[PDB]
Amino acid sequence: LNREERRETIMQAAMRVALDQGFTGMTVRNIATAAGVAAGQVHHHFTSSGELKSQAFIRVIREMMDLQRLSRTAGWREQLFSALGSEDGRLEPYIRLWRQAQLLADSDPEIKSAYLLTMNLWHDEAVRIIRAGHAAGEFTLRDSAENIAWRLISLVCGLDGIYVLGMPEVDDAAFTRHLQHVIQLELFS
Amino acid sequence: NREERRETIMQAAMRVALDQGFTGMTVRNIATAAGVAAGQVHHHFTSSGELKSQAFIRVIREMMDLQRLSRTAGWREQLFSALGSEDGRLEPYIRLWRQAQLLADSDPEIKSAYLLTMNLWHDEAVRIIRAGHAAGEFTLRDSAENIAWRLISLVCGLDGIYVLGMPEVDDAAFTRHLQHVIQLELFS
Ligand SMILES: CN(C)c1ccc(C(=C2C=CC(=[N+](C)C)C=C2)c2ccccc2)cc1
Ligand SMILES: CN(C)c1ccc(C(=C2C=CC(=[N+](C)C)C=C2)c2ccccc2)cc1
Repeated sequence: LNREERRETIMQAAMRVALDQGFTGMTVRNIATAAGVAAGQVHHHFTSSGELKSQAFIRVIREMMDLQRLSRTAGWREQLFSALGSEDGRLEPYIRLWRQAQLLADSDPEIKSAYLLTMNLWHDEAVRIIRAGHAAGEFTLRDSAENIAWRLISLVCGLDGIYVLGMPEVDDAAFTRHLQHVIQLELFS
Repeated sequence: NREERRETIMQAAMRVALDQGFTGMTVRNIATAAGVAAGQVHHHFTSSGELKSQAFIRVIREMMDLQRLSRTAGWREQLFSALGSEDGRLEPYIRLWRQAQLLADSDPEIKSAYLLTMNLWHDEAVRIIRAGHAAGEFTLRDSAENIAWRLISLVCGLDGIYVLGMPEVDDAAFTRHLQHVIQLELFS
């Protein structure tokens, strides 16, 4: 195992620890355990535990973007709705982490940078889908795919920030309804 | 006396909230900003958290009172002003509100208050939407409540991205997006 592959195995272990315990639980001891190596090796391959935490978080969100993706043959409406509000049960720990990364972004510079980067990734996926569906003729763009993507992502972020508070008139069903509706308005004139 | 000193103490809490945020809302500083002894605030407010939360609610209520327009301007302008004004003087209010949304994750009292301010915001948006629909200016393809939730959600999200320093999401871009979604929601 060359150095890149040790760095990599440790990174993946850190991804599991992130999805199982969150940011608080990503101690070098738990990461070293999950990777099956001695802590000293984790310190030798990742000199900043903070940097390791952030990069692992980024990789987790990337994996979330790959897990939510549908087959190319699927309708473009369905694809976009998956990339924004997928109800797939496998995504729970990822979302739970992303949410956390938001909060800790207020008090941790590195986590804030990583969170911004993940927002850019989310946007990239949404734009990709909007462009493909536009070229296919299913979506109707009266604005650029970038702006539309930022507005949809904003809708999801706000509706989630309200969903977590426990308001009854905004529940899972309401969430999906709203997201589908804004998609209809933005791309099906 | 009874409610007037309570009101002066509340005004103190509000000023300290707009000036420093929740962290600086200590009874020792609030009492000084009110010109009273530190114990009287304990006479008037059982829990310090109760004071922080109630004063926050009052701050947001005042924000909404400042953002309400002359009732004769176009309904679109009233709604927008109720949603997304770019006035710098509001940033101390906005700041506080942001702070609240964060502390709601770790403080049930501030959580209750924050929920309450969100419902107030909602009630205002619904008011303007219904009034504009009656006036024939707004065209509703959905209930004013759902439209309100989607618009407020747009504002909250775009704010969350705006605070990160995203260059493509700045003041101007924010305005553009909000205007656009209003156009889609009420002018089909
Ligand atoms: C960090 N951040 C602001 C957020 C991050 C993610 C989410 C998500 C989500 C979508 C619908 C939900 N529903 C159905 C309640 C719950 C979460 C989500 C976003 C994209 C793809 C799949 C799920 C929301 C907010
Ligand atoms: C805590 N929370 C979810 C939020 C609290 C306040 C805001 C606001 C706002 C609107 C536009 C902005 N721009 C132009 C950057 C900045 C703040 C805002 C809300 C209502 C009236 C005026 C401004 C947004 C989110």
